[PDB]
Amino acid sequence: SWHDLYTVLTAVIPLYVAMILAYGSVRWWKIFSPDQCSGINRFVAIFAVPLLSFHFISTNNPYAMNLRFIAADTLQKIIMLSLLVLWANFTRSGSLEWSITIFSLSTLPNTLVMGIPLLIAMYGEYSGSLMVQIVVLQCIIWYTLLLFLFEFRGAKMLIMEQFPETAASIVSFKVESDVVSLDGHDFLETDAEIGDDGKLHVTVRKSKNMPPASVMTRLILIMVWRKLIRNPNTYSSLIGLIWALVAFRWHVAMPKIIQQSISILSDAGLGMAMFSLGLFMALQPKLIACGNSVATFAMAVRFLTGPAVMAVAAIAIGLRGDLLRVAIVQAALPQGIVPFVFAKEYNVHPAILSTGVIFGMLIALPITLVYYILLGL
Amino acid sequence: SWHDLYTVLTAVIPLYVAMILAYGSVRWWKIFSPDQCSGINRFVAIFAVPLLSFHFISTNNPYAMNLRFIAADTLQKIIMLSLLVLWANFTRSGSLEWSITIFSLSTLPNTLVMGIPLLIAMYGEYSGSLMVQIVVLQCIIWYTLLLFLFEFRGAKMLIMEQFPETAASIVSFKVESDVVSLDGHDFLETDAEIGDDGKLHVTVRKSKNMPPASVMTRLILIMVWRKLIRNPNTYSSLIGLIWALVAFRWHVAMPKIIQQSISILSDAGLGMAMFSLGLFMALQPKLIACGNSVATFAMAVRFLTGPAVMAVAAIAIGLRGDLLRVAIVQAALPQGIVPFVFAKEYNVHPAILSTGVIFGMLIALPITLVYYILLGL
Ligand SMILES: O=C(O)c1ccccc1C(=O)Nc1cccc2ccccc12
Ligand SMILES: O=C(O)c1ccccc1C(=O)Nc1cccc2ccccc12
Repeated sequence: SWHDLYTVLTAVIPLYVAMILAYGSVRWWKIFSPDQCSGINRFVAIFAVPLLSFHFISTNNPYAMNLRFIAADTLQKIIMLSLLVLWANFTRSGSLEWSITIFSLSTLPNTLVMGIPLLIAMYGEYSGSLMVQIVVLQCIIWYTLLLFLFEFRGAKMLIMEQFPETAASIVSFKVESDVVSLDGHDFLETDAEIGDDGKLHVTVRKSKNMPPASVMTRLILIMVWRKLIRNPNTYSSLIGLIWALVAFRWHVAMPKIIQQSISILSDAGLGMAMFSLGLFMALQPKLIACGNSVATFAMAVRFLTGPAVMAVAAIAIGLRGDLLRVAIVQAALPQGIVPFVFAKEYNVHPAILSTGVIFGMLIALPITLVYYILLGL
Repeated sequence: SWHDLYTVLTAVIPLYVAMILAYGSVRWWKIFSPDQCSGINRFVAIFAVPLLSFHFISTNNPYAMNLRFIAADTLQKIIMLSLLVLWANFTRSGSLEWSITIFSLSTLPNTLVMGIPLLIAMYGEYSGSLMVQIVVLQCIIWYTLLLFLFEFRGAKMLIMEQFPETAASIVSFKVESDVVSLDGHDFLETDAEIGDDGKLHVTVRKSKNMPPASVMTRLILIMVWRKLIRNPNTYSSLIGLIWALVAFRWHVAMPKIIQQSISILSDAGLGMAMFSLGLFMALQPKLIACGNSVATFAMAVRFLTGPAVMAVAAIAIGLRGDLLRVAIVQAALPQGIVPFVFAKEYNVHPAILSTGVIFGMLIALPITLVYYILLGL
């Protein structure tokens, strides 16, 4: 039908209009400097997106979630992680960094900003509720798992670099409150002291055998905790979830004054997010960075494997009707911004993630419309 | 009543919440740098406020304006300008810069951003329509008159500095397209050539007798035109007015796609404007700049003379009922941002205007509520 296509275009075009206004402001008319661009982008990340997340999560009933949809979204990632573990351990070509990159490319799309409007336009509001559930699960669990993997990689690198042979003896790790992460952008001294028992205790402070799993688990937990409490999305998600539980349990309503105080800043969310994406597009040198073959492989993964694995998982679970179409089209979305931020922070194939986010945002309208049409027959 | 006070507080508090969030981000938690602050502020000025103006103006019917309200708002400024001309010409203590500053302090409040919500909360939506009419008149006429006065001052200064004695002979001025203003921040050479007729022609190019009024008028018109076409508010106001005329004449409706493309960026307007005001508050060194006595005089002017002159003009015109209260409370609003921008640009008592905007924004809630209560009896 043509009315459906017009409705999808009406929903989706203004986001691209904002994106291209930002792109032209930086590129054609030169209205903003790189520092002003960074200021706008930091405002977006700190305030606008987290408040949008609080607005969406705090309004969705957590007692009425769909269990089969959650199970399918979980089984996709379980399948991918099982395949990646098999490949990484039983194939000499395997590696942890490529496993993380493939998992992010194939499992974690942009769901909050453009997913909800696009899916509401395509299928209705209940699709918006399903996308909100997906957002909650990504924010609480899978982003946390990404933090765990990145911190484990950093800790392994530090331990190998510092204690090539003594890594088996160490039993205790002490991290001073100054340290906040193990990205490798800080000068991390590592003192070693011999205890009365004859073992070695380690203190990591800001300036091939591994230790037993217990001390590694303790260290990873400490560092994940330290990064988790400095994350605006953590507070937004947790406070929104707790408020939703209390409100839908006791039917409590927020006072109008607090609600308006939140809304006045939440209303800028979608527009400022699209503007920030346009700024990111304008700041980079080339629209394609990784290259022709690598970009082709990344796009193929994102737009075929994710949908295919989702199809297999959804058929195995027993999804049918329009839930299956929603799941597939959601899996065919462009790649999310949070994994791209993590790739920047830890420098793990950031160019592929950049190509994903930007180029897939550009080409998702035709690809997603093709999925819509083929599934709609 | 207490319900009315609660409603006004509900309408007004979230603006202050956004302002204080920006203030704390810059001052207490140090989230933004001065350059990032400038980027956010420039985004606000270029995009958010102009699109908010287009949204408000393009939706207000220009065939149903109130003529007595317009006449009262015009007569206030006519009275003030007559008094200032008398004082400036017939008193040795008079001056043009002080006349401009007093006119701005006593006539031109912040009407677009906080005036419309506050007045709608106090009196209803029709008050919002009246405030929209006031916004239109300020944007088209009085801001243009301020530009004329500032450019006349700049031209007089340039002519006196360059041609102390020959200013009477010159008959023709040529300004090269490179020049855009006469603020004094540019190195403006002034070539003089003798014509065959024996008169002197002048070319002002980027690097006590006045000339006849005709050449001065021509020069002022050229420069006012050059600054008028580089002003986002000019385009927003003119296009909104033309669209409103056409739409309310032929009942044409904008297509949903264009309307949403505008709205996605207009929705950030009020919140980003309050955030920018908070940033301006945080960036300055002292909340009071001009001093105790000068600040007292400026506040007294803003919050007593404007209301008093408006009362006299509204009684003379014949305003009664609630229109009179609306006019007085509108006159008691804090000082507008555009005259403050002009004072920055031309360096004409900018500190007094800064105190006006910021401190009056802080203290307008009690003062304006006092006006509300006293008029409400
Ligand atoms: O990665 C995502 O897109 C995502 C998915 C589900 C829930 C939240 C997010 C999320 O934080 N987005 C963003 C974070 C920071 C900056 C962003 C700028 C633009 C768009 C999304 C952003
Ligand atoms: O001066 C005013 O407040 C005004 C009055 C009527 C119509 C428009 C305006 C106006 O452009 N405001 C502003 C311009 C530029 C930046 C601003 C930032 C914050 C608030 C208002 C702003």
